[PDB]
Amino acid sequence: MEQKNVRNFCIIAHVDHGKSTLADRLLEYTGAVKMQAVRMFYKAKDGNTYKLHLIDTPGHVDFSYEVSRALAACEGALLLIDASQGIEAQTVANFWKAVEQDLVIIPVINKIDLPSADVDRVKKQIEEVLGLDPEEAILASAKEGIGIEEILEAIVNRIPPPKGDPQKPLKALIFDSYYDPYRGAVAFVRIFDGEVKPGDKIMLMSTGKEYEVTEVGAQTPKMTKFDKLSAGDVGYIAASIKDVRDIRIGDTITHAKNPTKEPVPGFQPAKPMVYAGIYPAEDTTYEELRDALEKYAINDAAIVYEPESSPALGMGFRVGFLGLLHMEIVQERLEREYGVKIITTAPNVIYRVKKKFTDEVIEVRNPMDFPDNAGLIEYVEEPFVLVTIITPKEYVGPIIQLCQEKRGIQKNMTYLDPNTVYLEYEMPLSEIIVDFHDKIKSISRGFASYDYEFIGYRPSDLIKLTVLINKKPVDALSFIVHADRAQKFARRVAEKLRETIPRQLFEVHIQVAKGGKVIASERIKPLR
Ligand SMILES: Nc1nc2c(ncn2[C@@H]2O[C@H](COP(=O)(O)OP(=O)(O)OP(=O)(O)O)[C@@H](O)[C@H]2O)c(=O)[nH]1
Repeated sequence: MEQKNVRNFCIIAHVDHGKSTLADRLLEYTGAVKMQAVRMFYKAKDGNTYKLHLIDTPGHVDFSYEVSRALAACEGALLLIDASQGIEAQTVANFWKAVEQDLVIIPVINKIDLPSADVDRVKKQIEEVLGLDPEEAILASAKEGIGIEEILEAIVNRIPPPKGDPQKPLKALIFDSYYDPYRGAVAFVRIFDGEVKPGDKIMLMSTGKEYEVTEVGAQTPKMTKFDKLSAGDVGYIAASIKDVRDIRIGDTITHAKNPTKEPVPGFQPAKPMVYAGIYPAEDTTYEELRDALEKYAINDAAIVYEPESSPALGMGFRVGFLGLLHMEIVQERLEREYGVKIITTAPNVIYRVKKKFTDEVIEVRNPMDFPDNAGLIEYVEEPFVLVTIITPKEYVGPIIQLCQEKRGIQKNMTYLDPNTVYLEYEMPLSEIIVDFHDKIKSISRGFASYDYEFIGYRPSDLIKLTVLINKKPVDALSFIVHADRAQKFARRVAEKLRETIPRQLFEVHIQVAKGGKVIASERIKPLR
């Protein structure tokens, strides 16, 4: 009558395979603040109309958890594959994350209008690699509109409808959020059990905090207030919440008065993985910078930052990101929407250091916090990740060689077809966050894709290198490198500066040191 006519799905596509486009198709084909919890109605060939909820999902590995949550809020997913490219890194990673949630995956080959397009290719891959029936695949072109209905049909027919009870205690999964200046901290939620209407007293199961709902509704696609949200629904909720960290993604929203036995599984707070110091550039100032960050941080529950200063650089901030894209985003967004101009140090992972006389192991986020006294270090550990790569046979050698150089241990190798190779390497994260994205693209003509997952901390032989410009060290220029790779980084970084420094009067001497010892030098002569 209502919840048996509901379809909760999301679009799972690798980078640039058509995810955003196809979404427009669906609304257009159905109609007559970021995009999320989009609700639309559809008249199927079978007769009645259905309530469809399109949940938006992050693409980059940086938001893997958040993607896992978005998936948790659905019954099915459309796995979008570009017929010209085929299965790529994310396509496979996302597939499995979707499988881990028992979602009905509906394959969708897009861009079949392309000359370069090759379906029997993708269908072959789908079967051999994904283990899916090539026959379930939906051929389609979003650029046009070929197969759109064919798609809405698949969703309705193949994807089961929600299955919770609206009479049981409220149980709603938070899969997204954002700060609304007028509504406050808002949470995009999927409702499994019960219902929620304005005025109700909800509670956040991880924190124990209670709030009074002020409004509920969904993107239709405009923020549309409703009288309520029932089991099986997807929408938003407002309850005068101070900020987005109070409604953490993956958290559960029940009733304060009568709560549900347990909370939806898999809650994990935000865990910054990569850090970097951000200093005020040009004429931008510490205050303006400190100000923009406080303004940004409202629309970001993942980011953390603390004041750090340098003798050379001055006053700035040590900021933690989920990964490289998140950081990139935060930068683009700051220089843009805030005008502030910032300089950013090289990124670094959090290290776990055990030093003598200190029972507790210290976590290093800022390299300058790393013990200058090597002998006082009992050991050091750094995060490792499992990197998966997809590439044409031709590029395998250079790639493998690239990986080996950066300390990657090949764990597996296979063929997604006679010309495409699949690879699994175990390498330090510290090595992936440094010129690995460009170098693999450079050597693969942009044809090789890759994804990776954190697989824990492993003890390693790392050291601290210091940078001195004319015999004068720069606290914020020091970095932690593997002892064996030290010389090379020493040299690289040396040249980077030989160029990065603007020729002034005297002679700018640059030295990279390994605990006293100098292992790299670069001196760019005087002024003219
Ligand atoms: N020729 C052709 N191009 C398409 C088709 N679908 C999408 N594109 C184009 O592919 C490019 C990227 O499409 P998007 O919809 O942005 O793909 P996306 O997954 O949203 O990209 P990201 O937002 O980075 O994840 C754009 O030029 C789209 O118009 C298609 O069916 N045929």
